[PDB]
Amino acid sequence: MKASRLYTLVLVLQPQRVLLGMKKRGFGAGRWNGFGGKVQEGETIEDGARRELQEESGLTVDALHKVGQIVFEFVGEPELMDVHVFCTDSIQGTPVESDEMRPCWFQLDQIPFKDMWPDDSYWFPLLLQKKKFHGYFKFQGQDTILDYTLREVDTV
Ligand SMILES: Nc1nc2c([nH]c(=O)n2[C@H]2C[C@H](O)[C@@H](COP(=O)(O)OP(=O)(O)OP(=O)(O)O)O2)c(=O)[nH]1
Ligand code: NA
Ligand code: NA
Repeated sequence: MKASRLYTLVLVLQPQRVLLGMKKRGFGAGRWNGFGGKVQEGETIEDGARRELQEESGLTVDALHKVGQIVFEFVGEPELMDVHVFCTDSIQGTPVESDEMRPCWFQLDQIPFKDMWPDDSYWFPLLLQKKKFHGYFKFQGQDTILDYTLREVDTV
C-alpha cells in the first residue's frame, strides 16, 4: 500500500461566478485552480485550507465547508496526494495576487476547463451542483489519466 500526504483545495463559489487562480510556479503551474497546499503539522485540515486561501489569495474566511476528497497518484511517485476540497460562498475582502497565484473570477458558463487539471472536468460539475464527492485519479505526467474513480457521496 502507499502513503499519502495531505493537501487542501479551496473554491470560492458564488451564485454566478467562481474564483480561480492562475498558478504562477510550482505544481500545476499554468493551470487555473482553487487555492491550497500542504497541510502543516498540528493544524486541522480545515484550518490549513483557511490558511492557504489567505496566503495565496488574500481572502480571510472564518469557515469553510468540506465538499469532497480526491486522491491523486502519479506514475513514478510512490506518495499519493490526498486532496481535501472545501468551498465557501461567503467572503468579505478582495483577492490579491500572491507569488503563487493570480486570482481571477470566472462566470459559471465560462469555467476554463481546457486550462485546468484534466480531472477537474469530471468532479467540478459535482461541486457546481452542490454535491459531495470522492475521487481518485492516476496520471502519467501532467496530462494523461490512466485510471480514475468518481462517486457522489452523502458524507465526505
Ligand atoms: N483542481 C486540482 N487541484 C489539484 C490537482 N492535483 C493537485 O495536487 N491539486 C491541488 C492540491 C493543492 O491545492 C495544490 C498542490 O499543492 P501545492 O504544490 O500548490 O502545495 P504548496 O502550496 O504547499 O506548495 P509550495 O508553495 O510549497 O510549492 O494543487 C488536480 O488534479 N486538480
Ligand atoms: Na501554498
Ligand atoms: Na499551493
